[PDB]
Amino acid sequence: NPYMYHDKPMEEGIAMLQLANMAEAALAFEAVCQKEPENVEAWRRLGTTQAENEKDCLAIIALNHARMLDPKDIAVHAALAVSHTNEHNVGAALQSLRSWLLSQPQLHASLGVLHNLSHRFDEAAKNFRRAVELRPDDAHMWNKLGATLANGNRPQEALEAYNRALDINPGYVRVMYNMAVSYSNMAQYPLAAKHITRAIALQAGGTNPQGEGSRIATRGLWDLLRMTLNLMDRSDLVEASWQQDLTPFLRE
Amino acid sequence: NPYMYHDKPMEEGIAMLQLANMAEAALAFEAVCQKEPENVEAWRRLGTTQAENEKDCLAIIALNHARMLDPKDIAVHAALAVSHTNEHNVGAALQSLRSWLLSQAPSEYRDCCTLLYAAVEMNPNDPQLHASLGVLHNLSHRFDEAAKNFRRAVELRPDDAHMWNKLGATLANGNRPQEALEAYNRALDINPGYVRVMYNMAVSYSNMAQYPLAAKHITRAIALQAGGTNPQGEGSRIATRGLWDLLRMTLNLM
Amino acid sequence: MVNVAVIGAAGGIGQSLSLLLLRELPFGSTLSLYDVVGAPGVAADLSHIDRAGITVKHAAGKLPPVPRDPALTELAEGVDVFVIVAGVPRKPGMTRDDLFNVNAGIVMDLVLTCASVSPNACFCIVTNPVNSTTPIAAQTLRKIGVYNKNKLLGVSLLDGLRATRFINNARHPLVVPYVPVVGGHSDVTIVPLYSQIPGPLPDESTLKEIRKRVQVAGTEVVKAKAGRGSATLSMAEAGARFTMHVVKALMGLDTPMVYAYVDTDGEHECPFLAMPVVLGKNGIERRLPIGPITTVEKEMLEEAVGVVKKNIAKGETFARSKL
Amino acid sequence: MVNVAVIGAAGGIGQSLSLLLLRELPFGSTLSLYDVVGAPGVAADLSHIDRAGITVKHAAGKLPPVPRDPALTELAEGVDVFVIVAGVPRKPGMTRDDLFNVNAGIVMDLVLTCASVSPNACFCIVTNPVNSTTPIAAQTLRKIGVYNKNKLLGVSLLDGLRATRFINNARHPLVVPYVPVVGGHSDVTIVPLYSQIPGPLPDESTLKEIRKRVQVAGTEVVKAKAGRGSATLSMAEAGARFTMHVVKALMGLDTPMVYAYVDTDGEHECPFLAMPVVLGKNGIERRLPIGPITTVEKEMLEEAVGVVKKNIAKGETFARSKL
Amino acid sequence: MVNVAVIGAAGGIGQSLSLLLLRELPFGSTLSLYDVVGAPGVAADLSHIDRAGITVKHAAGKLPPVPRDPALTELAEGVDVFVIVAGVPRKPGMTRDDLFNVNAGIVMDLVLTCASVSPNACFCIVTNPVNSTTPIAAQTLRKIGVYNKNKLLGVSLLDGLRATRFINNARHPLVVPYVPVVGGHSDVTIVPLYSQIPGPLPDESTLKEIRKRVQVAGTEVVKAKAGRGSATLSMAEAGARFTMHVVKALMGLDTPMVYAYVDTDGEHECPFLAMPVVLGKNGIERRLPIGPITTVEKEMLEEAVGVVKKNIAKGETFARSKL
Amino acid sequence: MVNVAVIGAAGGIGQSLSLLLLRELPFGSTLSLYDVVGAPGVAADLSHIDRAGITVKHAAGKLPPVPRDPALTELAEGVDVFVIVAGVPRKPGMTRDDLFNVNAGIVMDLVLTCASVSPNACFCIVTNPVNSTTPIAAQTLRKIGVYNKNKLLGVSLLDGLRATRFINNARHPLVVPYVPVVGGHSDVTIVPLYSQIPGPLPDESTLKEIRKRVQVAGTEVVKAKAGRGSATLSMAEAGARFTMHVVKALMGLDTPMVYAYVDTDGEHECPFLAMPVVLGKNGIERRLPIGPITTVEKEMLEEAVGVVKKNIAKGETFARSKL
Repeated sequence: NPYMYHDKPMEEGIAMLQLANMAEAALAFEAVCQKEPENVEAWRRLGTTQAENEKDCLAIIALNHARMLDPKDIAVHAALAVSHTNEHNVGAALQSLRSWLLSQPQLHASLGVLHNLSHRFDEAAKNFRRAVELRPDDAHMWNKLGATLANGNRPQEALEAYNRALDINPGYVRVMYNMAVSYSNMAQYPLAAKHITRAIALQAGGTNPQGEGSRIATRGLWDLLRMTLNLMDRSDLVEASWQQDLTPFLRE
Repeated sequence: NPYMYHDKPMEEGIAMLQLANMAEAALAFEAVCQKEPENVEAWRRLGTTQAENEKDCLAIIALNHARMLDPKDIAVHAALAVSHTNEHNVGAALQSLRSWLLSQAPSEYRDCCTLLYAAVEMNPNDPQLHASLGVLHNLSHRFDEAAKNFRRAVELRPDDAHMWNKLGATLANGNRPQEALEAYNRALDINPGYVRVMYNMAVSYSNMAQYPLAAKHITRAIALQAGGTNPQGEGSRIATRGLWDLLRMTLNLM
Repeated sequence: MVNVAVIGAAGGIGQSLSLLLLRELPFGSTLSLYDVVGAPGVAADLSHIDRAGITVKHAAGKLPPVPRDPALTELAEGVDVFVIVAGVPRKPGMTRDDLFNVNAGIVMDLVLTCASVSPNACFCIVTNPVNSTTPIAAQTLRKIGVYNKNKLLGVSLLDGLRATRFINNARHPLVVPYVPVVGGHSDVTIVPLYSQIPGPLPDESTLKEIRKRVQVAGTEVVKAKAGRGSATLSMAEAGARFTMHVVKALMGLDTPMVYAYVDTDGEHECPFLAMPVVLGKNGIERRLPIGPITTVEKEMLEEAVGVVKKNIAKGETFARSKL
Repeated sequence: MVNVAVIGAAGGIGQSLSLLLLRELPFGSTLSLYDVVGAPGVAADLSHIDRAGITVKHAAGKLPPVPRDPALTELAEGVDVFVIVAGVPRKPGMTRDDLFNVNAGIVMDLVLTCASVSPNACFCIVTNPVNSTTPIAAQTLRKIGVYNKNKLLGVSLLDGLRATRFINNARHPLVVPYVPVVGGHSDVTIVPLYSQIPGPLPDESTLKEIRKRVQVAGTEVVKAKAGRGSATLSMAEAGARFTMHVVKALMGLDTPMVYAYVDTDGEHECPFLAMPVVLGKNGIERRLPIGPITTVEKEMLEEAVGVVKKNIAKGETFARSKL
Repeated sequence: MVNVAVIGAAGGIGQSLSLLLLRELPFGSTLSLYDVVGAPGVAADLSHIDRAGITVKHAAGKLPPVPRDPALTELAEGVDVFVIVAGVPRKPGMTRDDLFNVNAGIVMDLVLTCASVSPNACFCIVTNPVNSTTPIAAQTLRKIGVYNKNKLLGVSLLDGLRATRFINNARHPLVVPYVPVVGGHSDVTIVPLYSQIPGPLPDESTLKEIRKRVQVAGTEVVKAKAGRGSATLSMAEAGARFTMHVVKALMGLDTPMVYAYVDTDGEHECPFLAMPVVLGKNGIERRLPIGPITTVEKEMLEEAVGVVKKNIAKGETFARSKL
Repeated sequence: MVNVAVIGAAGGIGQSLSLLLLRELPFGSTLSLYDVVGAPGVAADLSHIDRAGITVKHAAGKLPPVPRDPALTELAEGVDVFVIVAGVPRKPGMTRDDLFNVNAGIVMDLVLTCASVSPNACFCIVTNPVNSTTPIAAQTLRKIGVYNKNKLLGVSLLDGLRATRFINNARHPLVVPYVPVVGGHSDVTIVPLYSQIPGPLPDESTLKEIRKRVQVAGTEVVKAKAGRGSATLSMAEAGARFTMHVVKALMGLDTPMVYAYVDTDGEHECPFLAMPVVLGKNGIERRLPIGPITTVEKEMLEEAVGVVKKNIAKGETFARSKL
């Protein structure tokens, strides 16, 4: 299905941003913003919507496109902070945070992200916890509550917050990513394999295959399957993974 | 071979030996040999003529063929030794010497010199034995005594050229070239058609820095070694190149 | 001709390693020093030393770290040996599990950048989380597309040096040049085969404290410095010897037998182990058996196998992005 | 049997020089390390090398800097060679470098207590400014009453290495092992003699700039480092080579020829200069004349002596000010 | 990679040379021997030494040496260095010229055979009267058309060796590595240069005798052992100490400067003389000018030039009148 | 500081032995040669090679041998090393009975004269029938009234060289630097120990042949020489290496463990044997046990010790008959 034509449910997309998947919502937002991809609102909404479903490669591009035309918005300068912190450009993240603070709730979040950048844990989690107490909502940052703690070699504590972020919005694939990697860091391989298969199925189910379900960012999502290959060493399934059908063994 | 067209070249080779260059007499003997591969005398004279023409490589083969025809010939065996001595085929020289002694390496040279001393003792007056002794001293790199041996050799039979030149050669290697020079002339007096004496005189010129005389005599020797009919030659081209190259090194001196 | 390239030279170990290699390399060799901060200093500080024939080039760093640095990419042309020594020195009072992540990331980036230009060159690891890092290099080499199963080595000569020093101390004036050591590298996987050397060993229950010391020496050094650095000289010297051995074997002027940490094939089921090998004109050429051992060290070897299995599993399954 | 004892083996000219010194001494020797901070941290790293026959001992330095520290006083027994390199600020972070009185005081305070227990040892001066420090050391030794004009050495070999490297870099493939250098251990007060090496020499146009470049080395190295430290490894190499020559000389195993900034003993008006000498046994034995001198370098040597006399006067005046 | 061939391993001048080569040649080399007689005796006595990486090949000769011995071919194939050492030394009576008449032919064929099978190999000459045999070898080589001016050398290091020993024995203690010597290798053809070494010099009167002793050393040696054998060991110590240089120059691990009696190629009036030359990968690369000379050296050089010209004339012009 | 007194250096092996020893001995060593004929010539020939601080001294006997000549006693003062290579030409030795008589007399006379004045040096016998000559030396030393068990050694290192090469020839490319040999020095009375070498040993079928080759390697070299000489160069190399090891042990620069045919204090039943021993400042410092061996070697030891006992019994029976 090479076609790009999709309906324009902007109301439905903003309604489903918490009560449905972030894959169909992302497709709908891309469809509604593809008409005139130059305004600040469409670009910032696109970036915020790609923040949940992991396609940071295009998300960074969208956020930069939003930023270059408005050095005053408080959201576009905030989203770039976390995404760049995760991958790379240490200096660029700091410069972006300085520009974000030079245009005047999320202050503690930015502080904790900056600390998390230069491999600082057990205190950025403290800052997040003191921040989340003031606003025990917006599960988007609850992931951080676990994430910045899950890589600090403390898995059991990181699990709880994860499920807390799961109930509000099931489509926030980052939480299941984190629980999958945490389960993998126990030598209980099925507990992680089941979760990662569920995550890829949900992120690719629905209307994802239709309308060029061959997005390039999905490549960075396929390799995630070949992590526990070392303990799924069966020739039948190792070769099937390079095509990502998921129909074989159907998660059960 | 230009002499193949002549049905009776034996008399040609016999007569021309003294009157002019030995080269074409050797080719007449070659014609006799290729026409009569059984006559020992033809091959013997061919080998002696090739030794006379200063071509040790072909002389060895011709005398070997003569030895197959007759393993008891005298002149065949003697001329083998000197050609082998000049070619440094020492073992070949020794077997030729013992064959000549029969036809009539410390240990090997000792045996040869004892044989020569015993033969000379019973035959005090014999030019051939003294010539063999001088040639053996030539192998021994003892040229002073070889000079006296050839001086006696040129005394008992003072009417011939070959042995005379041999004496000069012993003086040639000893860096005493001037005296042998007149002896060279003396040999040239006895026979004006002996290329070897001109070769030795050119060596003398080179020793005493007579570059023009050396060059002209080397060119004369090259001219006389081609036989006068160089396009019809057979064995001349085999080694004469080096002789030609010799003149080259001579011009490299000047 | 031959051109060694050290990755990271301005650290507490890179400078000493470069200085040591600047006094044994054969005539006509070449060095290539790269570091984010401090490259010009070592560059126009070791260039003013008289050792005829050796040329010293360098590549400067860049802004705060960015992946796929062009300077390293252009520098790495025409290199035969890579010496990876770039890593975080030590954390003030934190055990090794925390230290794993930053070193894993930096070594992955460095190997990915270096292998993309000169795959045929050999790689020598001299970081610190060895056991769990060599499989990361193997995985990176498999992922990029080129991987030689006979050109990859983890330095472990330091523990052998410690073992031979201790046994020489306890048995003076008797002298032995080398002592075999087998296993992994980190804390307990090391086991020395004292029964495999000539000369009468002193007594049982007296080698037990030696075997404990050859495993607790690193933490003893860290304690002696009051938690403000690690052994920055002893490991800086053994690496020089190993690099020279590799280079000399490449040049064909010697065929040495050395104990290293290399991927297995055939022998003990662990994918990686520290087993004796022999070098040659092209990587490794003949892997050797462990040989006759005693049950007292056989149980230790089995326990070390059990530990290194999990170590390699963790190294292969690190795969951490978290976001 | 020699007992070389480095002083201040925890700086940049510390650990590196100590490591270079470890793997060169003849079998059957003994090191001795000391500093105010970091002595165990460097002694531990040297107690692990495989080499046998050489022992390592260290002493701890009191804090804050005390006078007549009894620790070093107990370490300084039975010593034969001293290598004073301690007390370096290494551009402490200011564009103005003054108060050399700090270095003067921190060299006298230790040299007096070192000499008080080892009278007939052999000294080496590596701490800057050699030119002035050396007379301060001589005056301090005179104050005690036990001084020798033969057993005092100043290290100037670094500029010799620099000059030899710079002249080798421009003529290839011709190679010369060394190039004579006289004068001081400072700015233009240093002059190299290029008219004593074999082979044709380059024309004066490129000779003057090469001679200039030798004078500017500290600036050359600092400007690349952006004020963070200075050249470190080169000084360690020069000190290592010089102390090798000295140790080999005290055994009678070699009588080499060196270029030592030492007293003159009635050969020049200036009491000190860098005059080529031969060591042999029992310290310096025969002093050698400079030899033929080109007219072009004659005025350079005149300026060098004119600066050295003023530097010696400064060093003596400051020494006389204190007790 | 490298293969050397020694022509003559029966006399004392060949056995010690091969023995000293074998224990010093680099790893992975091949050594080839040859002699008319005694070849098995040495090829079996040198295969029982514990040096790894060395392969010994041999091919014995034949009685009454014939021309183009088949033993030489199939043996001198794939050889990089030849050392013509064969030839009987001086014997009672048998003046200087006579020996020349003995040796040239022995050299001639021995060079003719080796030229065809390898027209890229360097040559060395060790037997006296080398002053005159080198033109003989050049004439033999140029007859084929594969004569290379940059790959022909004449080993004469012995005279400079003796002069260095004498001068060291003199100004002791003052060690000097080498002293320049030019000219030939005959009695009155060698011109030493004592005006270029560093350090002072003794009185002229003693220096005259020091120079005199150099030129006639072989005379008192033969007077000491006129019975049988004159001097073989020391000459051997020359050739090995020379050969490695060339060998290294082939490998590319050293580019030294030597004083071999080589072709001047227009640098001087005389066709052949001993000049300071530098060796590279391809052989002769640059010829160093003789530099300044003093008073008596001018007269000595002027007479030596004429004597050497006479020697060359008595040399390269050879006819062998052929009885 | 040290002295090496070579005896009989003008023979066949002696020339190479002296040439090897002089060129590599350390600074300050004196070399005292001696022989019956030709000693002055070789002594003069050993004063033209360049060296630093190596003096050469010599003496000379007479054409008719004389018991206790005064010339030798003039070179036996201040001497510590007594490498003895005096022997007999092989050709006038057709029957082994006569060869034993002539060598024993010269060995006893030389050792008696040497030890009459300096009963504190060390002797290294390198004649020929070692296992038989060494007990003669022990007997005469006991007869002179002074004896020291740890100051008398015999050369048997040659078998190690022979065995080491052969394994390297078969097992490739594994290289080993040593291999023990236990027993005498007769053709058959030796036992290689290949169970103590690391790495995978070959099958016993080829091991028997390899042992056989070592047990016969002495003969084929003689056969190829057609009754001329006996393996001259190889024993020279072995003796040189052993003597230099002894010299360096005496100088206190190394503590070596070597195999030498020595006397046993009770470690084994045989009064004299060849077992590993550790040298030092006073000769042999510590003996060593043989170590574990396999069945076939356990089978060889019985005949080895039996024939060794027979040889030493023959030697001691020959003793006391002309003392």
